[PDB]
Amino acid sequence: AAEKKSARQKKRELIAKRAEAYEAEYRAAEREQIELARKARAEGNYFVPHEPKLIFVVRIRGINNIPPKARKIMQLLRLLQINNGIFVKFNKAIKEMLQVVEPYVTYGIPNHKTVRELIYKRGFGKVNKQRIPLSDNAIIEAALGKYSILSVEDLIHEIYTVGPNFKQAANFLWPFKLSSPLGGWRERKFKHFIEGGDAGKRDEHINGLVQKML
Amino acid sequence: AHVQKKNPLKNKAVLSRLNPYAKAYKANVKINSEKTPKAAGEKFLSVLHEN
Amino acid sequence: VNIIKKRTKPFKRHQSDRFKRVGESWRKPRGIDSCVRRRFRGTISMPKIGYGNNKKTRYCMPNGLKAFLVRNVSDVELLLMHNKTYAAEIAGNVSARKRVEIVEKARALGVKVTNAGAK
RNA sequence: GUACGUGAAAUUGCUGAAAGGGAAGCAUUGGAAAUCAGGUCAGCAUCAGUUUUCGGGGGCGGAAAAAGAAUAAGGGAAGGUGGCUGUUUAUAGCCCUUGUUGUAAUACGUCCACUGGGGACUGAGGACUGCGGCUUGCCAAGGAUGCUGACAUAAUGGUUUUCAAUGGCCCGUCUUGAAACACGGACCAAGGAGUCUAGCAUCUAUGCGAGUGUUUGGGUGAUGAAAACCCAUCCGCGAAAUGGUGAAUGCAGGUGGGAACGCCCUGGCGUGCACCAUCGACCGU
RNA sequence: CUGCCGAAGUUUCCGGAUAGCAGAAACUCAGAUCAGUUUUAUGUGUAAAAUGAGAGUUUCUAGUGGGCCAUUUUUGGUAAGCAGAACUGGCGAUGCGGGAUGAACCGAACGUGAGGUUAAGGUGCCGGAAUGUACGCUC
RNA sequence: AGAAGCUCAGACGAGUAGGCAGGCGUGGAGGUUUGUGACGAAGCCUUGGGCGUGAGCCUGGGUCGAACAGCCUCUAGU
Repeated sequence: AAEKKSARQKKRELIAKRAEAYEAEYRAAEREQIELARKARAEGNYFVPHEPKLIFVVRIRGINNIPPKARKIMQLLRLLQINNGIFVKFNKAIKEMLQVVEPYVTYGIPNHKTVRELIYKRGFGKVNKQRIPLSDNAIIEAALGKYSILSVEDLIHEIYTVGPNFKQAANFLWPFKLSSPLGGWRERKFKHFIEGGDAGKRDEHINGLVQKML
Repeated sequence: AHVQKKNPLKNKAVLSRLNPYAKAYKANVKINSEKTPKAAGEKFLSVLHEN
Repeated sequence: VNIIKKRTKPFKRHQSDRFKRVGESWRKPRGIDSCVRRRFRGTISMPKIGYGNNKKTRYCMPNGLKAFLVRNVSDVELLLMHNKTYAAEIAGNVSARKRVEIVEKARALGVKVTNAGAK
């Protein structure tokens, strides 16, 4: 009776401390990058920000008239439907995947708000091969307690910062089922994003697209 | 259990359930209240206003 | 809870309107080029399991009870414990004498009669 | 009423209702008229879920916006002003650099677990459990309740006919990659096409099990006796194979994997069916 | 009558056996293997990280063995057409939005509905949607 | 607690050849319903009502005048 209430109360405070620690980390990382860029500019030096280990990929072309070589990759990316968004560990083994499914998907660097809103609204966990909504921290705790992930904030951190267990967290998240964008795509959507279309890599504009889709 | 899905962003009560930290967040902080140091190298300005 | 039906029109057999020899009772078209089996535009709709109605309200009349066929006063007694679930429907071949006896017994038992004012 | 039980459809005449400017039938949504059936239908508030549309406030970022204004230096000139075509701020001013007012503003990007409104769709579930919040209690916290009205001679829901908007190419067969063709189709009613049996094989069920199978036949059966019931002797398949002979050497043989169980302090040990690789035999076992 | 599963569309050997695709039955396998995929390494082939998915076999039993269209490479070309391969696609088993109309064009793949938002294509009127905005060309 | 049942959760839904399952209807047979019926069985008709996704089922009214059905099994000139 009292033991479970005390343990859960202490667990609640522990999550609060972790979330406070994570929030400070994001603020410090953003502030320190700004300070580094400011000092480089003052000295005349050029500062290169680090590569983004995280990418968010949205499938923009349907299941019709797609070559088998490209189809298998979206099967491996769990992009089995149009307007489906997933997190991918951006590395040298993924850059080549996304370069050959350039005409069929779009991707970019998601900021903290994009990841935070996606898991809050579209966050569904794969529990016993079922799509269970992440409606409470105990759902995540029983499914990711081995990797010391206890709450939604812990899951957001493990996804945003690409921690050691990013593969387990990304595989736990059922692919986000995003709606059609509010306001629509561009006039011609299947042209490359650079050439005025809406396909391929788009860097920090994946956020502006995702907010439409949420 | 969980007959209906409630969006934490639109539900202040569900947000409290999921994230026991939103009760103390302090979103806006005033940090540009000291002498704003205009930080721009003169060589950088020449390169910027080049050609 | 109210009763809502996914469909109200009946499903007619194709071209039953055109031909008197072709009855309106539904028959699944086996034609290979049947545009109606292909679900073209403007064509009529086919029976699908998606048209099935709510399990909790299936077989229920507008009033919210299920019609139960009754032949004699013995049958009505079987509806004593389900007067809020089943409504007695006297059979069409029950004579006028047994009609009034069935109606009176059901009315005393509190069991609804669907076609009481008949014969 | 012998043109005689019941009297269907095709088809035809009459009457009523309606429609019709070179097809029609059909489908969807409603109106109108007709006709049925059984609480019906509205308004607002506070919420929940989905969503759309306007604002307000505040962080942070960039050349710590660029500008700009005001105000001090110097520089230059014009698309040359006052002055006198030519010149250098005068009786207009402009451009460039610097200082200053400066932690200037604003635009913009971005963020707020900041906030104020307007509209629409939805109300699934049915004692209590849960996760939380505010404080036993209360709550926007595991799905709608509250306050009212109007109407019952009508509102809603239908059903029939018709009109309007939108859509809708004739069905079957055949050929081909595919159509189209090519046949079939005046209309309606009734009839009308994978059946019975012998053998074989698979699977399943049932009875018995090293057996199994009564119904060639006999017994018997008073109530239907072509049924049911009982079974003497054979016989069929199986129990032995190999090409006359004719099988545990070895717990009807050891090793490994293995179903299942047991003992332990996940794993270990023991036992180890079926089946499968293995060394082995006996005349296939 | 409704529901579920669901191909082949052709190799390889002599009308067929075969394999392939689809199912069933019975087994073992989760400290395991797979993959119409990408990296890394060794010299296009070979070998070992990423990502996804539980992955295997044995028996046996249905249906299939055509073509059409298009891309790319290439072989010749030829008055000019085209002809010969390979290649994976699209159709074939499949409705829907648009292209005024359509087997092959652009989107999209289907239980019955409510609401929201889009794709392709569009916003003078037929026709739902700006006789919008800005800059040019044209009689 | 018709465990054949009850309940919770998630995903999926075109579909020819083929494969598999559950249902509707008809004639006759065994059992059963203290079954229906000249106070009207069956049939038929109807701009009457209800149920089912569907095959179909029940019912109001009219007509009619002697037989008929539900359930469990059997059977087929279904």
